[PDB]
Amino acid sequence: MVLSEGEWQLVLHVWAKVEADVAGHGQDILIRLFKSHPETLEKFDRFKHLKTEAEMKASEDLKKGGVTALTALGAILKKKGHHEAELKPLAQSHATKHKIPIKYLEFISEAIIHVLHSRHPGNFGADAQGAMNKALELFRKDIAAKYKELGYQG
Ligand code: HEM
Repeated sequence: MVLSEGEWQLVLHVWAKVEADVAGHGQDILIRLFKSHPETLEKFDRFKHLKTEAEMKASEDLKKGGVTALTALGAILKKKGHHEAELKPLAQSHATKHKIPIKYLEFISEAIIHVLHSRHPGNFGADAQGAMNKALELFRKDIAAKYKELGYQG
């Protein structure tokens, strides 16, 4: 698929707001994912044990993982579609080392969209959400094709 430049602008305009507080957004998004889809928390051996939202809020490792995941995603979006090198190491560790199903990447995309909508209503109207959804479907479709080359799902 191909986003137009106007779509990339809408995505990079709300991402510039997320980058004012990367750790806070990282926490919100990982907690929204785990509450909504608790099976995904089993994939993180260093968190697994967390039982409540309060325990998640207070975990410095979960907050670090959020910053690590958002920073890598931010670096992919800033490429505007030219992200093949960035995607290679990321597809290899999520398919072979962590074993993350494409479905889980759909769940986090949902959690990202939920959090931006709550925190940034004025920059995340319908056209900006449509553009972010397109950018995340592009990311999921390029990662799924890599998985398939790497010997996982496809
Ligand atoms: C926007 C999507 C995602 C991005 C950009 C992302 C990025 C990363 C990055 C950069 C790391 C550190 C290096 C590495 O292992 O490759 C990481 C580790 C990890 N990711 Fe993700 N990830 C994404 C989605 C997910 C999802 C959905 C899950 C779980 C359902 C997952 C589970 C993990 C696990 C288990 C690790 C190891 C964490 C730890 O050992 O500290 N990732 N991810």
